[PDB]
Amino acid sequence: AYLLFYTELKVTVTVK
Amino acid sequence: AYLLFYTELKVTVTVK
Amino acid sequence: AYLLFYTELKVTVTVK
Amino acid sequence: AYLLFYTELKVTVTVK
Amino acid sequence: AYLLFYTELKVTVTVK
Amino acid sequence: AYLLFYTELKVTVTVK
Amino acid sequence: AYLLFYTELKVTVTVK
Amino acid sequence: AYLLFYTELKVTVTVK
Repeated sequence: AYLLFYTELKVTVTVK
Repeated sequence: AYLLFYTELKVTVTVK
Repeated sequence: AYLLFYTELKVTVTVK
Repeated sequence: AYLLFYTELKVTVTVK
Repeated sequence: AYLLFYTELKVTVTVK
Repeated sequence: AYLLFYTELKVTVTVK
Repeated sequence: AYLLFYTELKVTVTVK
Repeated sequence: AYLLFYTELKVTVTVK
């Protein structure tokens, strides 16, 4: 699985 | 799943 | 310095 | 300073 | 599982 | 699950 | 500088 | 500055 970082100043960190 | 960071000076990192 | 994680589903990561 | 995550499948992590 | 960081200036973060 | 950081100058990052 | 992870279930993340 | 991850099963995390 990959860790994915979705930035908006903050970051959402998900695992797919 | 999300990685969740729970801070207290230290951080607990969990995967949900 | 500390890395500080401020959570709101997302996380702001700062260095102090 | 903020840690900034710039995603392209990979992530560039910078400190500003 | 391990988190694995594969660097190229950027990093791919996988979970195995 | 928790992310666990095991330090030796380097860090091993595991998910339990 | 190094990022240093000091674990106690939680982790303190410092920059030296 | 960049955070750089140098892997050997473990990772050294530096800031340049």
